[PDB]
This record gives sequence, structure tokens and C-alpha cells, in this order.
Amino acid sequence: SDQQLDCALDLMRRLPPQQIEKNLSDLIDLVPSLCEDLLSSVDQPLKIARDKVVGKDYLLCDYNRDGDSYRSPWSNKYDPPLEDGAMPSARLRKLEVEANNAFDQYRDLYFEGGVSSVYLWDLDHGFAGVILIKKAGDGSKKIKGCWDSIHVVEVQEKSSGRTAHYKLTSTVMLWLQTNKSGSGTMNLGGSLTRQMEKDETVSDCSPHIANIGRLVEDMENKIRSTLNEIYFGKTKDIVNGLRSVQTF
Amino acid sequence: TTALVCDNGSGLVKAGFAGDDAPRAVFPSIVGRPRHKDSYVGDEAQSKRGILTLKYPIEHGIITNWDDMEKIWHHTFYNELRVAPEEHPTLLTEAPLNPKANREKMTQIMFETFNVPAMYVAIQAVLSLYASGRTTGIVLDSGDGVTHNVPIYEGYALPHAIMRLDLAGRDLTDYLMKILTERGYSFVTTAEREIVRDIKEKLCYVALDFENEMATAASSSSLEKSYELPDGQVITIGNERFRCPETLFQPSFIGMESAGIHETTYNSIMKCDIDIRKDLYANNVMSGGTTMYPGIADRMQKEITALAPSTMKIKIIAPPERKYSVWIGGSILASLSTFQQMWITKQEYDEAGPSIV
Amino acid sequence: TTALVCDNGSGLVKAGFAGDDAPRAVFPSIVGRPRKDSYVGDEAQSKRGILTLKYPIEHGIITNWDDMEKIWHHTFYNELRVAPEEHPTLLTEAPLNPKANREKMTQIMFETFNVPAMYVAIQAVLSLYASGRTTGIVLDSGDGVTHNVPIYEGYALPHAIMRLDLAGRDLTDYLMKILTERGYSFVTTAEREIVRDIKEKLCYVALDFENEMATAASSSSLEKSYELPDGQVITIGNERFRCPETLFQPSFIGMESAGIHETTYNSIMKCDIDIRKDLYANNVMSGGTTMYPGIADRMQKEITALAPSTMKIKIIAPPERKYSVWIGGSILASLSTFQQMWITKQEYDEAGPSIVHR
Amino acid sequence: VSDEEKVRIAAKFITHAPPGEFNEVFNDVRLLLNNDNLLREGAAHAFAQYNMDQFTPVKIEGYDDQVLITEHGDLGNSRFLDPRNQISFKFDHLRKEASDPQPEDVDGGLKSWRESCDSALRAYVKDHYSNGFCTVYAKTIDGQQTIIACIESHQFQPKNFWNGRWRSEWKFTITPPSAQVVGVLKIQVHYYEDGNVQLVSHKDVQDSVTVSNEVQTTKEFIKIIESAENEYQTAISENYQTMSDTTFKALRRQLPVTRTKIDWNKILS
Amino acid sequence: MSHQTGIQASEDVKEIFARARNGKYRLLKISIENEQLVIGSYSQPSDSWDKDYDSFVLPLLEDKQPCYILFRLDSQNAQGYEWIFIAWSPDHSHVRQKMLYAATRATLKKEFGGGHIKDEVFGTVKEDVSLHGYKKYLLSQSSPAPLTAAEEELRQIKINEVQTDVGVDTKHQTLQGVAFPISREAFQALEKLNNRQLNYVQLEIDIKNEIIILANTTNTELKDLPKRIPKDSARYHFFLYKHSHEGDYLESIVFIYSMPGYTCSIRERMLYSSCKSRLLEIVERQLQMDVIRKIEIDNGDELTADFLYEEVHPKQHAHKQSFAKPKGPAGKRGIRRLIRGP
Ligand SMILES: Nc1ncnc2c1ncn2[C@@H]1O[C@H](COP(=O)(O)OP(=O)(O)O)[C@@H](O)[C@H]1O
Ligand SMILES: Nc1ncnc2c1ncn2[C@@H]1O[C@H](COP(=O)(O)OP(=O)(O)O)[C@@H](O)[C@H]1O
Ligand SMILES: [Ca+2]
Ligand SMILES: [Ca+2]
Repeated sequence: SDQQLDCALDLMRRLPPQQIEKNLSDLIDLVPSLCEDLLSSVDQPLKIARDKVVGKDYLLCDYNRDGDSYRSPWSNKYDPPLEDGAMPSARLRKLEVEANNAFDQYRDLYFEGGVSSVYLWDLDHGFAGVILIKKAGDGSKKIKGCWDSIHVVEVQEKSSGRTAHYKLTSTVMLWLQTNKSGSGTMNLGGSLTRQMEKDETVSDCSPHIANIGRLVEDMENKIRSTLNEIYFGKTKDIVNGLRSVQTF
Repeated sequence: TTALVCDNGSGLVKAGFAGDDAPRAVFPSIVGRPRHKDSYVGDEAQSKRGILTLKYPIEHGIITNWDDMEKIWHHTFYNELRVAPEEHPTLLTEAPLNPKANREKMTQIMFETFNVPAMYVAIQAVLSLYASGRTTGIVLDSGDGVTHNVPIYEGYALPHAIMRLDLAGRDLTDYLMKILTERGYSFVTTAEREIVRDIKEKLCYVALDFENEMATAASSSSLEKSYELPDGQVITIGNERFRCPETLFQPSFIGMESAGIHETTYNSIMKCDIDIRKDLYANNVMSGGTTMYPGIADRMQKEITALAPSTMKIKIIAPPERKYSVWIGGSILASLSTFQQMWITKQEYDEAGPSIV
Repeated sequence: TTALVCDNGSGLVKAGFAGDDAPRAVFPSIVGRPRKDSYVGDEAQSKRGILTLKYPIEHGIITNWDDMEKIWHHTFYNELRVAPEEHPTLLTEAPLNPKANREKMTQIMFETFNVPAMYVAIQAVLSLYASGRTTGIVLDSGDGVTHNVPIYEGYALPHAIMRLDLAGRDLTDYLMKILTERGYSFVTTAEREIVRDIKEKLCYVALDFENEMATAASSSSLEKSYELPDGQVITIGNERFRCPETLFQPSFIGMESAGIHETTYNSIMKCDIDIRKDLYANNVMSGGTTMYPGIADRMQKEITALAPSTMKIKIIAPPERKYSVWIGGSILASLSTFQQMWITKQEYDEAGPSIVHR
Repeated sequence: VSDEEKVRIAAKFITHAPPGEFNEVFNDVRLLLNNDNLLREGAAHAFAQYNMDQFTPVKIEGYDDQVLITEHGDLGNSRFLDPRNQISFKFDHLRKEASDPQPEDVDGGLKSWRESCDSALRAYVKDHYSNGFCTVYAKTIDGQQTIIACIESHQFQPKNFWNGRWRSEWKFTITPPSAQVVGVLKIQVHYYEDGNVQLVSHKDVQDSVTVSNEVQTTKEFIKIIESAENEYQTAISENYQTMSDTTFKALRRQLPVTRTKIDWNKILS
Repeated sequence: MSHQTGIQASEDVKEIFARARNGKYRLLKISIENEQLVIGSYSQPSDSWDKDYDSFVLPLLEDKQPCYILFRLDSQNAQGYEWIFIAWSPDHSHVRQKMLYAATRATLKKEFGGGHIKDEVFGTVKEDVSLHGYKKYLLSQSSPAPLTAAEEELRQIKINEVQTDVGVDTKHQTLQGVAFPISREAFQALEKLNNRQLNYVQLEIDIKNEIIILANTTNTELKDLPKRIPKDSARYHFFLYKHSHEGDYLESIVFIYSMPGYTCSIRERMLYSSCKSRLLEIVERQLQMDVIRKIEIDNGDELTADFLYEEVHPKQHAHKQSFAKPKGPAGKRGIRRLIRGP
């Protein structure tokens, strides 16, 4: 029911985002009727699989999923294997390997670690894609943390190739935890979802992965800035509103 | 007796007499002490820079070097304004989020060493806003060494929403030096920095669209201007006219981890309560010299409209006089008879104590 | 077949073949035309008074393209004696070399000289890699320009690069001045060459300048003797540690700029904060005029003076450094596995002028 | 899909409701179950526990100040205790309302220590809390006299989309010539304008107080509370900075090490 | 990918890397040989990483031959076990070897997987890469980083600024008000408005005589209100907005600061902004006038009935509209399921 779906979405809005997967599991348990509809409207933390063919790690979402088997961008084959799960269009797989390498460079320059994946697919005309980044924290007890990025881009490619209209919905799930002597424990974390629309010049010098990469980079810089300067800043201000060091 | 207005700028001090339409004297806020002729302050320190060593007491807007700032005020009073401080009341300007200890020490210097008959300290951004004709709005103050986003609702600045950007005209001048030198010219000496600052002020401008104007720079010599040097040798300035102030919107050009002024205005508005944002968006007043690039108001309107809700009405107010509006408003206030009654007289400083201001 | 590497310096071109241990040909990168259209190199220097001399790679960047073409043609056909159509050519480029400049030298290798394959390396990165390092700060002090290049995992940090326009040519021109002031005359071109030889054989950087000057004023200990081509012995002493001292006091030649120690400190402190401690311990010298005795020991002193007392500071001065840029390039171009990385004529023909960076 | 597990799912959602958002997540779980009796029966203790864990302040008619609902104030039958005025009341958890105030004698006979601590603490709260309340209990747990000071402060701005709460609990036992002071401080902030961000923080403090008489020991105890809480809050404000520039930096950079936004055409070849 | 030799990995090292990511080995030694990256000596874990290190690593380090050493710590991360990547390049080696081993470092690192390496050590002497040296590398991470003098002045500004941020001052967040005398005529008109005798009072400032005077009191209804706001001068307005809000009728007064634009001198629009604080003080404190809204318009035509109603009684926040995601993979075959993992 629509009203129960709105309630489910609000309840997700209010609950802490550190434990989204437990919350989603129990929420589908409460009303299993709306499992699918809810899963479309909510984003989950990305999961890391190992590709045994190549020996390294790829990311899991609902676009590299056919049935209960997940395709790897690196071997192009599903785990566990499948007789005929849908596979990328012939032109599109080469763009996928290109974009995977490109966003791997992006990932190493900004994150200095973690794993990344890109899965694209044909539309009516033009195409769509997902860019998934998963970085963990290894600093210490004082630096526990996790960053998850899901970028869903749709490129309604105009037939001429002169210009392409790009849409992208970006979503960040992150949480930091500090464990210092002075501040005690601090679990500062949230989720933001912002979307940009823009059509930029496509050329042989600037293909789709160029324009899309610039879009993803700009949006991530903006979301991380907005997270730190507005949300975390506002929570800091609220704390000092609650209590004052200086006597009144 | 007429009063003194002193704008303690990050790079440029602006002093004059109350009621004037423009500062009687403007000079760089540098102190020059022999490296290792006691003291030389202002244009003198620039003149004899080799023998001297440079110090920037207000480089970021907050006074950190009191011994040198006292010299700067001595230069202001005695050498530029040519007046006796004891016989002239003095309005000083305050940086946004100036500490209380800072203002108390400023007051103390004025009363105990310069013996001013009375003095008052006013916030820069609020003076500019008031001079712009409103008491609610968000101010962008971009000077020499600091840029501030200051939201004000009904006369009160909201300190939580105040944003500091450490990029301004100094950095823009240096980046222009760099990109000209990369073009093939040579601007690496201080004398050449002065010339390049003039090139900036007279030939730079903010592009409405950056990528389109890069394309138009490649396409034609339409956006190319010429600047004659003191040598008489003429140089051609190309896209670098607008690539330079573009650093205000993309700090990564000068290699800076920060947001562009549009993004910081947006952040500063969002640090405010939802009820007042409608009034902040529709009252963007710009102040300070680094906001004089032709085409920044339209650029900022475009960018902020992009960052804002569709419904929202955004207005950018760029007064023609903004380069000195801070001082100007101050002058006007200090010219009023009723105003100086509120100022703290010298006699009131000692029995009440330094805590009054 | 064989490939060749070409280091285009602010004053000296170093050319030769990949796999060689050193550049086979080293000639001045000067072009001269009257007031054949021109001579190039050693030819053009001898005829200094009658001609007008122009440096194409003034301060590492190719300013004048016609003269650069004449220098390159001189390299292949006279100094090296090879057919460009039958050899892949690696070229070096300076720090902050603009993108259009790169495109153009690619053009010329393919359009004008019809080279089969080519590659453009960064001098600072080759010099760093040749020391076994991928992160460090390179001091590249050559003929006409000196650079401070911080490099992290093989990538220069563009906003921290520093560029002094005082270098070896200036040091020769200043040693010449003070030698004149002693009573000597070094007016003709041969005598100018002699002054270069004196600089390169007998000059040295002092540990403390004032103490060394006071020593020289009271003693005859620091006076090495030099022999002229006729056989006359001239004695120079005080000058040996005052000529390269200009690298640390640029006021000697009138420049307002800071010394190479101050520019290393500034360049390190313009980098990201995480990187700085590593940059202090990986200071690599990679120029011709980093060959003076004592310059490494002096750099250690000045930088530890400028830097926090906690800091560990190391200056690496490879004995092979004078031609490291070339040596590096050689080792790279001499690799079968490096053959694939070359762009090729056919690929450039299809791609166009902007293929190089990519 | 056991209904007995459905109610504990619903209860778990509720005990994790952000401060100032109890009614909202409650209405949500109520419309999801749509088994109102099943929810009222099977989640009653969850409501009570949420109220006692969040230090809900409540006003009793005719009584200045408000009283905190804590585990220490529990008396059974959904009735709680106001120790300051020596009464007790029926307290409805769902609507959080106070009814049936009746005087109730509490034995144990340590009134002066509780009264000294309550005076001093409620004076302190006015100095350091804009909207703070405090409740001081005195008990004899395991045969030893213990004072439990509780402090609550909160701001709910649902229109501006943020709520925030501060809980403080400080226990010390009357034993001469010295006694152990334990404290736990918790802050929770929810900001959900166009996303969801939470700050959850807590800190445990151990100190030592020197007990003699009421007047002096309460002063030293309040000094301990004051300095420790100020230190916690100052450390949080500084931590925001250290995280913004250093801890966050680990997860993702503001710019890569080159300080240059990366060129995409260069990589793609 | 910066100036890479192009030396790739022998398939043997691909195999051994695949096995090393299963925690199989304590140590891989990688050397370059005949244009190829190849294994040298691999070892299996015996004791703790602490105790293996000094005996497993140091004797594999040749005096004048660079090499790569991957050492498996007993820590772990998301990808799996965590490694130390040590780059051995003694500076007395032959420059050919130094070049190859420096210009294949990044390629090997990417070949192994950047996620599995938590520390990269570069040593030229044994003291740099011994166990003691690795401990000191970690300690050097625990060291404070070198800042410039300007970099630290800005931090001082930051911390004192954060103290100012949390302070409770308010007085020095404005410039103090300017008190121009109000005229007896203007004061009396404000009084007659507060007692609902008039419905409009227009105040104007005498800039020369520095007093605020009464300009107007004309009968003004909602439709005629725009005709009250001049086009050439700034002014103060008090107006009786008679309106209907949510079923009940209110007579409520609005204060309007009208300021047309650069038609006003900086002197005029400065004084008008500076006198508002004190004027409204006199109005609300001395006459107990209930002013429900303070509006700042620049043109009188802005004052539609909808405008006045929207400024006085504001609407709820309009929530952001969203465009829809792509259609997704076509013929996906499968109900969406959670990827949860215990
Ligand atoms: N017409 C102009 N166009 C662009 N920039 C300017 C112009 N005039 C001055 N500037 C820049 O503004 C700076 C000083 O502005 P100002 O606001 O007085 O600084 P401060 O706030 O430090 O007093 C100068 O460094 C100069 O680079
Ligand atoms: N042994 C030496 N001592 C001092 N200077 C030297 C020595 N050998 C060469 N030089 C100087 O190095 C300079 C050229 O070095 P190089 O790195 O080739 O310059 P560029 O980088 O411009 O090609 C010349 O000025 C030369 O005098
Ligand atoms: Ca200023
Ligand atoms: Ca060179």
C-alpha cells in the first residue's frame, strides 16, 4: 500500500544510517508486501565480492545482478556461473572496461584505496550506468569509518553525437567514528542524495566517460563539501546550543 | 572637531575624515623593518623593500602583530592624515568574528598610546550592508587577503553562518603573474607584481561561462587586449584576463582545497534558519575590491540560481562604490552628531575599565 | 634497429642512442643569425660578435620554434649522423611545459622530420627515477634555469614547482666579472671558454661563506693554480667559493630572488601536508651546476637551519647526476617493453595533434 | 514472520527513535503493523524504556520546575517519583503526561545530602544549560548511600528539521573520607533537512571526591561535574575540526595530492 | 602510470599473487629480470609478523641490487590480509637497476592490488627497512607535520574564532543603533495608528537636521498601498494590513522599509538603514505597538495582497522535486533481494 510505503520511507529517514541493512531487513520483515518497491527507493551499503578468475575484488549492486548471481566487471562472468544471464552489449562492454579503468584512476586519486566498479547498460537510445565506490577506515579505534558512493547516470545520447544530455542521481552513505580521550566516542554519520542534470559537448577528445567522470567528480566534491560544511557544522552548532561552557 | 575613519584592511588601510566621499589616504598595510632607518611603513616599505624585511600585521584580517599595528596607526595618524590623535575621535573597522580580546586591545592602544578623545569599533560587513540600503542580506567581502561571507538578519550578523575563504586579491595577482609567465612573459619580481596587479585591475573580468569563453579564446583574437608596460613594450593578454578571477569560483586553479565563493555563499545561507533564507538569497550585496571584476554579479547570479531552489528569487546587489563602501558607510556614521554621543570618551575608559567596548 | 634520446637543455643539447652509458653528442643549444640563414651550436658561438645569438630553449621552454628546428636538424644530421625516418626518438621536456608546446614538438617530429615513433618524458621525473625514487624533490640546476620540482609517485606537483632564472651561464658570467676585477681579461670567445673550464675544474661551494672568505683573506691555502693554453699560470683563490656562492646569494648578480636552499624550503612547504616529511628526506640533485664540490654538504646545513629541528633532512647527490636526465631516458628507450609505449607516425597521423598527453 | 517477533521489531525501531521524534516513528510502526492492540500489548515496556533512557522531562501541575523520568524514578504501575517535592505520579508514556500526584513517604533517611546536592546542581544547570532540567535521587543501594544527579537538556526544531538532546548522569556514594565519582555524558543530534545526519556521542568519567559534610562535599562534587562536562563539550567542538581536516580526509580527499582536479581526457588512452 | 618501463608481470607472479591474497605466504620477493617482473624467494608464515620480519627480510636484501619485498602483516582489512610493500634501492647500485626498479614500482603495486598494501617503505640502507626501521616509520606517522608560519597563524585565528563562534555577545554582531529624534507630529501619528484611528503612517528622515519627521498619514487600503511607496526616495511605512487568516479576521500592522535603488545617495540609504533599529525600538517599547512583520521592499508594486499575506503568514517549505532514475537493466529476471551478509 502507498501509505505504508510512505511510512516505511519516513521511518528510514529517521533511523540512523550506520545500520541501514539491519533496518531494511527488519522493515521488509514487518511488511513483506512492499519489499521490491522499497528496495528501489532505498540504497544499501555496497558489498565486496572477490572475482576468482582475476583474484581481486568487485562491487555488488542490483544492476550487476541477474537472478541470484552477480557479474564481475573484470571477468564479465557471473558468480556463481549462469547459462544465460543478460550480458553487456558488444559496444558497451568495451566502454565498461574503459570506464572501469578511468574511475579506478579517479578512485585512487581521491580515496587512496578501497574498491570501485562501473556497470553500464543499453537504453532505448543512449544508455545508463552505475559507479560504485566503497572505502573503509583503517586509521585506528580513533579512525573507524566507511564511505559508500552510488552514482546512477543516464545518458540520453543524441543521435548526432554533437551533444549528450546526462542525468545523474548520486547518493553517499558514510559514517566516521572517533574514539579519543577527550571527546570519548563520536559516531558522526549520515546519507545524502543529490542529482545533477546537464548536457555537455561530446567529441573524440571528450567522450562519454570523460563528461560522466567530470560529472561524478564534481558531484562528489560538492556532496563532501556540503556534508562537512553544512550538516556536520549544523550538528556542531546544535551541541553548543544545548549547553554552554561560559556561565550565563 | 571632525572625526577619523580608519578601515584596517587585510592588505590596504583606508583612512580619512568623517563626511568625506572617499578616504583621504589609502596605503598598503605592510611594516618594513631593516633586515637583521628604524621603521618604514606603507608605500615607503614597498619603496625600500630590499634593505627591509616585510611584515603583514592584518594579512588575514585579524590583527596578530600589535607592535607593528601600532606603527601602522602611527603612520596613518601622523604621516598620511597629518593630524594629532588626541584631538580627533576615531572610528575603527572590525573584521568579522574579531575576538573580544582583540577589540579590547585595540581600544586600549587607541586610548593609552594615541589618547583619542573617544573611539568606536564597527563591523565591516554590517557597515557595507547598511550603506547598500538594507538591514537583511548576505555580504560577500573580498579584499586583499581574505574573503568573508557574512549573513545579517535585521542588523545582526549570524556568527555560525560566517564563512572565511583565505583567497582574495593577493592570490589573484600572484596567479596572474604565474600564468603570464607561463605564456612567455616574465613577471617574477616585486616591481613586476605591481604592474601585473594593474593589468588585473584594468583588463581582468569574470566570464559568464568558463568553458565557452575558453573555446572562444581558442577560436579568435576577440577577447585579446593589449597592455603597455612602463618599458613601453606592449604585451598581449589573452584568455588570462578571465582565467585569473575564475580562481574565485574554482580555488583548485591556485592549488587550494576550498570552495568557490558561490559555493561558500550557498553554504553560509544554508547555515541559517529556513525562515530567513528567502531574505538572504534576495539580498546578496558585494563589498571590497576583489569584487570589482566586470561580470561577477551576473556570474554569481547564474551560479547561485543553480544552487538554489527553482522557486527562489535571487538578487545580487553590486553597488558602484563597493570598493570603499566599508569605509564610506563608516564615514557617514561618524559624521553624525548623535552618533558620537554613544561613543566611549577617554575619561569613561579609565574609571569604567577596559571592558566597556 | 636503434632508438635515440634527446635532452634539450637551456644551453646544452645532450643526444645519443638508447643503451649508451652517456650522451654521444653534447653541443650548445644556441642559434645565431646575422643582423645558410644561420649557424648552430659550436659554430655559432665562436662567431659571437658578428652574429646575433638566440636561445630557443630559454629556461627550459622552447620559445623560438624555427631555431628549435635548426637545432634538432643539427642534432640528427651533423652531431649524431642518423636518418630520422629510421629511428624512434625520445625527447625530454621541462617542468610546467605547456600543453600546446608539447603538441607542437610532436608535430615537428612527425610532420617535419617524419620520425617513425617518439615519446616525451619529463626531465625531473627521469632524474628522480634514476636515483631509485618515485617520491622526492628534484633540484635541477643546469645552464640557464634552476628548478625545484616536488614529485609524488612519479607525478610533479605543479603548484609547488619553483623556478630560479639564475643558473650556470650566470655563474660563468659572474666568475668572469670577478676575474676581470682581479686584473685579468677574458674578452674573446676562447677566453670565455677558458673561464668555463676554470669554473668546472676549480670552483667549489663553501660550508660557511664568511669563514671561508676570512680564511682566504689571511692565507694562500685555497689558491689552486690554472694553466692557460699558451702556458702561463694564473692563480685564482677567493673566486672558487664566491662564484657558486651566488646559487645561495642571488644578490651577488643583482637578483632579488632567494637561494636554492630557500626555494627548496618554499617548494616543500607548498606541497600537501602528508607529503612534506618525505620530501625533506628525498632531496635529489639533477643538474650540471649541481656538480660543484661541497654543494650537497652546504644544502644539508642551510635546509636543516631553515626546517624544524626535529626534521631528518637528506640530500642525495648521485655521482652520475650531471647527465641523469639523459641516462634515465636512455634506460627507458632501451627497453623492448618500452617500445609499445611510443606513439607512432601512423597513430599520430590518425589521431591528430593532441594525442601526445594521452 | 511471527507476530511475537513483529512486535520486537516494532519495539526495536521505537527504542532507536531520535530525540524529539518519538511520535513520528511511533505513528510509522503503528501504520506498518496496523495491529494497534498487538502493538500496545507487545511494545509497552519499549515505550517505558525509551522514556527512562531519554530523561524525558515532565511538568506536574502546580509544581515549579520539571521532573526527569529515569530508571531511578521508577516505582511500578507506570508511576514515577519526584524526589525534590517528595511526591509521586502516574505518568503516561505514549502521551508523556503527568496525572494523579499524591504525596509519598520515602524511607532511608538521608534528606540533607539530597537537598544540598539538588540545590547546588539546579543552580549549576541554570549557569550552563539554556533549557536544562535536573533531578537528584538519593538511595541506599547495596546498603550504601548513593546520590544520583541527572541532567537533561534539549532543543526540538522540527520545522528547521533538527533535534538535539544531552543526558548527564553523575553518581557518587557517601563514604568518608573519600568516594568514587562516576559520570556518563551522552549527546544525540539529528539533522534531516534534505538527507539524514546523526551525531551520537558518549563519554564515561571516573574521578574521586573527598566527602566530609553536605555543604563542602556537594560543592566539590559540582566542581567535578562542571569541569568534566566542560572538558567533554570543548573536546567535542575541537573534534569537529580534527575530523573535518584529518579524519574525514582518510575516507576521501578534498583534492588529490597533486592539488589538481584530474584531467579525464589524459587518462582515457 | 608515470614513465613506466612497461615491464609487466610474469604469469607465475600472477598465480603467486592470487595465492598470496589467500594469506598463503609471509613474504614475496619480486625482482626484475630480462624485461620481466619475476618471483625470487617466497616464504611461508611461521610465527607472528613481529618475529618473522627481521630474519625473513634482512638477508634477502642485497648490498647493491634493488628489489621489491611484500611482507604480510597479521593485521587485516576489507579486501583481506594487509601487506607492507618495501622498495629496496641502495643508492650505490648501478643506475640502470635503480631506474628499472623505480620505474616499475607503480606498475607492480597496481598489479598486486592497492587495497592490500597499507604501508609503503622506501629504504636505501638496512636501518631503513629493518624491523626497528618499520616501527620508526609508524612513529614518524605519529609525528606532527611541518607547518609554515602563515599556516600556524591561520590555525591560531581558527581556534580563537571558534571561541568567538560559541560565544554569547549579540551586541557586537551589529553596529550600535543611531538615535535620531522623532518629531512630535510623527510620534502623535504613530500613536493614532496604534489606537486604530489611522491605518497608514509614512515617516521620512531629515538628513540635514538629523531628525525623523512625519511625511504622510493618508487613508490607505490594501489596493492603494503600492501608490504610497515613492520611486525616488527611501521611507518608513506603518500600515494596517486588514486581512483574513485561517477563518478569523485580523487588523495587524506591518512596518515597511522602502528603498528604491541607487536613486538614493549612500548617505540617504545608509542613514535609513542605521535609524531603523532605534525607531522600531521607540515604536514597540514606548507605544507598545505590535508589529507582526518588518518588510524591506525596493518597489511599491511588490505589495500585492498575495505578497503581504505571504510575508506575514508564511507557507510550508516546498519539498524538492526529483527526476526519475534510468529504467535499469532490461529483462533482469529476478525480484530485488538484499545483499546482506553475516
Ligand atoms: N578595480 C579592481 N578590480 C579587481 N580587483 C581589484 C580592483 N581594485 C582593487 N582590487 C584588488 O582588491 C585588493 C584590495 O581590496 P580591499 O577590499 O581594499 O582589500 P582589504 O579588504 O584587504 O582592505 C587589491 O589587492 C587588489 O588586487
Ligand atoms: N664540473 C662542473 N662544475 C660546475 N659546473 C658545471 C660542471 N660541469 C658542467 N657544468 C655546468 O652545467 C651547465 C649545463 O648543465 P646542463 O644540466 O646541461 O644545463 P641544461 O639543463 O640547461 O642543459 C653549464 O653551465 C656548465 O658550466
Ligand atoms: Ca576590507
Ligand atoms: Ca637540462
